[PDB]
Amino acid sequence: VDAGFENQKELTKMQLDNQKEIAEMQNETQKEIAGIQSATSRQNTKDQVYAQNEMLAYQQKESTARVASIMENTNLSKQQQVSEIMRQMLTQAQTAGQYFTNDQIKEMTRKVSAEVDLVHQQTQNQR
Amino acid sequence: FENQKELTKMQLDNQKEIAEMQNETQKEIAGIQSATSRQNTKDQVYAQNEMLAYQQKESTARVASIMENTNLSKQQQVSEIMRQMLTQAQTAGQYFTNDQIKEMTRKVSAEVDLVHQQTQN
Amino acid sequence: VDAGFENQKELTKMQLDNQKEIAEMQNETQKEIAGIQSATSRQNTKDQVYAQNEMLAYQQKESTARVASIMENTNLSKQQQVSEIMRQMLTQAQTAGQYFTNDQIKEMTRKVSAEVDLVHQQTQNQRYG
Amino acid sequence: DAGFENQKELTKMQLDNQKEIAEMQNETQKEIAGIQSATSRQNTKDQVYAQNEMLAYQQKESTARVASIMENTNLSKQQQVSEIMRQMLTQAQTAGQYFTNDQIKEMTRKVSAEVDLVHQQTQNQRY
Amino acid sequence: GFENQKELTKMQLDNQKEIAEMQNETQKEIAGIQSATSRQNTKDQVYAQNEMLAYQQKESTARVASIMENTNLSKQQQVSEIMRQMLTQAQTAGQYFTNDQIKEMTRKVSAEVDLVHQQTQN
Amino acid sequence: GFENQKELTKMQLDNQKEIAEMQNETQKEIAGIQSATSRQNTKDQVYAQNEMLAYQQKESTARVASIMENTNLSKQQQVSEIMRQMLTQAQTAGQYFTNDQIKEMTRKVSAEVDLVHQQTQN
Amino acid sequence: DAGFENQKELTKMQLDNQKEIAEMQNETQKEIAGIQSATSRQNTKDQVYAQNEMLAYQQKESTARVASIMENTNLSKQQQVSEIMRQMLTQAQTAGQYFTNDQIKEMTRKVSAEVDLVHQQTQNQRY
Amino acid sequence: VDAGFENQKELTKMQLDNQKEIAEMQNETQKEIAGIQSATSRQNTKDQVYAQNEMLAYQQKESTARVASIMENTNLSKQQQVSEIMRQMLTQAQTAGQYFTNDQIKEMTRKVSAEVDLVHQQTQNQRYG
Amino acid sequence: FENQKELTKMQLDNQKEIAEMQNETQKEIAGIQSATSRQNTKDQVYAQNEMLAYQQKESTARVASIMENTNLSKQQQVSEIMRQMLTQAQTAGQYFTNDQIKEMTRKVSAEVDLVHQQTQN
Amino acid sequence: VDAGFENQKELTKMQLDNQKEIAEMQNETQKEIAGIQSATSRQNTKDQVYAQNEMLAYQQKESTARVASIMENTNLSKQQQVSEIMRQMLTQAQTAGQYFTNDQIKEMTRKVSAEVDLVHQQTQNQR
Repeated sequence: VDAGFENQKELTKMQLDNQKEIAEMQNETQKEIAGIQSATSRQNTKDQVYAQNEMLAYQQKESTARVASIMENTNLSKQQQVSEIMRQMLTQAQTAGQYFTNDQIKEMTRKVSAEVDLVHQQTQNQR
Repeated sequence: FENQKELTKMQLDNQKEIAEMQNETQKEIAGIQSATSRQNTKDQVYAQNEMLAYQQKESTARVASIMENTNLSKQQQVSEIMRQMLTQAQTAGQYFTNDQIKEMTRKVSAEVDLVHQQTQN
Repeated sequence: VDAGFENQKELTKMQLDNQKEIAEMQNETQKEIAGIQSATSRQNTKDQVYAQNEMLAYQQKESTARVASIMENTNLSKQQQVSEIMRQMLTQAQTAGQYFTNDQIKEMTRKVSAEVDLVHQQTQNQRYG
Repeated sequence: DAGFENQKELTKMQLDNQKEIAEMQNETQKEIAGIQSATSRQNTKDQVYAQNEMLAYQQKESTARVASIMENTNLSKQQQVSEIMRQMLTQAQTAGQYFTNDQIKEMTRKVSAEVDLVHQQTQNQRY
Repeated sequence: GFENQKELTKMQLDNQKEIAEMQNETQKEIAGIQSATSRQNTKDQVYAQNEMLAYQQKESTARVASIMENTNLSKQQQVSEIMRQMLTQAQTAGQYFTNDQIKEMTRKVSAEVDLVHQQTQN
Repeated sequence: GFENQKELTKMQLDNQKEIAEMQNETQKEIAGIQSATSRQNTKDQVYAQNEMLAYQQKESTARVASIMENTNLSKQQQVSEIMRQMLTQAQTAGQYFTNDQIKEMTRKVSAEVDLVHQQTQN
Repeated sequence: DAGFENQKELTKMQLDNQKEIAEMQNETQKEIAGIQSATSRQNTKDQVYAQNEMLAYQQKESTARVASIMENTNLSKQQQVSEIMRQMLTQAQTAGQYFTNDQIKEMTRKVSAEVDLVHQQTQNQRY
Repeated sequence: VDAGFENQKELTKMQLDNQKEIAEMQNETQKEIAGIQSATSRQNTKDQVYAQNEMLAYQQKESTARVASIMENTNLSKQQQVSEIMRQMLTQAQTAGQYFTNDQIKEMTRKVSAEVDLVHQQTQNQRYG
Repeated sequence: FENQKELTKMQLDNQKEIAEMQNETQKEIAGIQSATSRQNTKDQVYAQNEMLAYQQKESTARVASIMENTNLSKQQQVSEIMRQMLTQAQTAGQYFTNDQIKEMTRKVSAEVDLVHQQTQN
Repeated sequence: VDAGFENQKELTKMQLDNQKEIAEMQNETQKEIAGIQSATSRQNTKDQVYAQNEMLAYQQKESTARVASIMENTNLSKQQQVSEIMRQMLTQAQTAGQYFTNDQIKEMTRKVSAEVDLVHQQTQNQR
């Protein structure tokens, strides 16, 4: 029952328990630090995303409103196409009319010239 | 066995004291780093956060305006329909006008002959 | 009071205090480095956000101005809707008018035609006399 | 050698202490990693939340825009036809304007002649 | 003899510290290098935004004055829409009275057709 | 005796390795955790862009067809500008001839003034 | 104790070796840091080059835009005045349209009466 | 061949090879971890650039279409310049015409005035008879 | 003194061999990291690089168009000047027309009296 | 001249030179690695900035062109303001004219009514 070696087995035990307690303290410190880091990272993220989340409800209502308006633009476009077709038909009638008006202009020109000769001869005859 | 246990105990109490103050320093430094991170983040998001409310009431105003454009568009669709009908009537009228133009041309021609023969006299 | 133990307690203390003073100087170096780092990071961020913070007030009064203009656009749009409705009624009246006018055009054509016959007649009477 | 058993035993105390220390350091590293992972996942979800929430709105607005764009295309085609009709009306009208230029000149001669007649009348009535 | 334990030990202990001192000094100089670098990078990075700030501000002020004038114009356009609504109502009533006139004038043209015909028939 | 040096040494040597083995295994598990996390973050991040891709593509295709029709319309508008240039030249010559007519018609109105006056004077 | 001098000397060999090693490791850390610094500076300059080169262009374009914006403001004021003038023209025209409505009705009575006259003429000429 | 040296050469080799095999296993762990990291980073980036690469071809034909439209806008703008020049000439002719027309307006005013006198005269002659 | 120097020499040759293969591994791992960084960067800049040329010829087209807008604007300034002059002439004409409107009103009034007295007869 | 201690001073020297050579090898390795990192970082940066630099010359010419166009818009705006003033004056003249036209419309209405009475009495008198 060796007293000197039991003494060595008290010394050694003191050293190893010192080592272990230290290792635990360092581990506790590291976990504590990671907790601080994680909480800071989370708080930074929440702070960053605040703006975009609030804006979010507003952006959704604007988009829904825009959809209704865009669909009405699509309908206006369909009506405008119908209007274009009708107006094409009016333009075709007006084109034919301008040609007939052209023929008439020439006839009216001959008439004016003849009236010129008439007024000339009246003027001679009064003179 | 007491003096040697004591040489030991001083070695270990030192070791432990170094480790405590090392850990202490590590926690301090993370404290500084956290405080700096939080503060930078705040200063960064300051502007977007300050613009929030302006952007919101501007968006709401825009919603009201867009809805009024939707209403104007519906009225315009109706107007296109009214104008479609007016245009059909005007096209038929242009065709009748075409015939009138031709009769009027014959009339003008005939008036030319009668001016002519008026001019001898 | 045995010489060995006390003299190697001396020897041991020399080492324990050298390692403690080494560790203290190390910690001091760590905290200083961290201070320099933090100050750098802060000054960086301030320098980064200067412009956006500066533009803030301008952006706000411009936004408020735009709101007033948008609301007036809304009001104008309402007035235009009323104008569209009145103009629809005018157009409807004008369409009916164009139809009545179409019939008038045909009657006038008949008239011109009859006047042509009259002019030919006058011409022929002039020739005949 | 029942004696060296003792020297071995202190040594066994030393190795076991070493490994339970190492194992606790390992479990610590693992726990830290898991904290960091949960934090990173949470940050990401908080970050992508807004864009994910706008998705459906953006898609339905895009579908509305596609329909409108296609109707604009149809209108563009009708307008091309209208431009063509109108090129022809313009052609007819240019020809008419040239015939009208000749008519303007003849009508001017007529007005001139009427001036001569009115002058003669005035002269006859004055003396 | 022991005193020379106390010389060897000192030599070891002090070499330890002088080494640690050189190492700390190195750490600090490296940090200073990195800090200076980081600060200068930031200056280089923010130069352009800072130099554009004043232009952006005065442009924003100009835009504000313009936006306010557009607001005033919109109010004037609203009043104009109102005046024009009244003109359009009056024109609609005018078109209805005109519709009746068109019908009477047609009747007149028809009767004139009969007159011209009868004048040629005799 | 020495053989038991060769037992103590082995016990130390093998404890060394079993410790190193537990440590490597820990390293690998940590890396796997980080990798999985990183990959899943990326999936979460790219979800929306990926889900919008198809809408963006078909919208782009629609826009292309529309842009091409605008190009065709622009060509038609150019031709229209040309036709209208010719009409405008003709109208300018017409305005010059009309200018002369205006002067003659004024002379006529003046003479008619003298006629009406002389008719009232007697 | 000229003997322990020897034991000291091996020890001196050991400390000096330790420090020249440490010093070379230090100079190495410094050199690495300087490489990293020059690299970071170069990257930054290469990065900001484009924006710095666009600066002057953006500024002069902004000055041009300011001048244009201010002229738009002046035009807006003139247009406000034009809207006002035109409100008044429109007012005058609305009043005119009401007087014209009464005129339209009287002219209709006249046309009607002329129809009665033409009819009577036709009747007299027919029988 | 002395027992001490050889037996502690044995003892020493046990340690040197334990530390070499420890280091080898460590390196192996390092390289594996690095492989996993690299594969993760690559797969991440691919996953990140998928969309932009997908949109590439669409963006290119849209850009080419826009180029054709812009060039046609350029051509149209040239035609509009020519139209502006012709219309300037028409406007100049119309301005001269408005001035001649102004004088005609004044002469017509004089005429109406004279006609008023004539109508009063006719009225008075009707009363007088 | 040879056997002990040899126990030593084996210890140190081991030490050195571990260090060589440790360094070797470090260089290998940096090789992997570099290759991964270069490859990611390439894949990242692929799209912007592929769009480069399209963006350039589109920009050039835009330059030509903008320059034509500048020319059209100059012509429009001239047109505004022509229209300014036409407008002044039209305003003077409107004033002369105003006087004519008033004479024509007096004339119409006088014609009213003469219609009246024509109606007894 | 102690041979055994000179022997210790050959052993020790071998150990310390081993240590030093190793430290140098590790340093050389670390510098090599930093060289690899720096070159990769530089190549990544150049690759990244390629696009924006090329674009840069094109962006500068577009901006210069835009400046010329914006300045011409400013000039057009000044002319349009002059045009607005002239048109205000025309609108004022036209407003006065519409009022005079209003008075005339009333007079014309009285005249038409009187012509109605006249045509009525002619129709009675032919009957």
